[PDB]
Amino acid sequence: LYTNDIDCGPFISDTLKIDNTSNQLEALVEIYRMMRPGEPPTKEAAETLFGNLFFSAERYDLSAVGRMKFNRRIGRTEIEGPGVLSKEDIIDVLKTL
Repeated sequence: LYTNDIDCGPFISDTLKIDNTSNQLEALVEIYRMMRPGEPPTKEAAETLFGNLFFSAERYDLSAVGRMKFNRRIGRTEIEGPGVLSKEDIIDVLKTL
């Protein structure tokens, strides 16, 4: 366990100590339950909903301005980029936070 206390306070570690969500399927079902409540979740339905909300060129888009600003604010030499949120883009956002 490599960390620090005064700075680098592992808030992310504390967050990882909750929600009892081990399988990626567990995360997907929790997401489909929170976002689309009432209907009991199905693996295919939850996966499709998550993908559509996350990285679909339709139903989600950052303009060139949006992608450039995300790259600049998070820090990145690249100016242009894809219109959808990258898989590691969220990781960079948490890192910045």
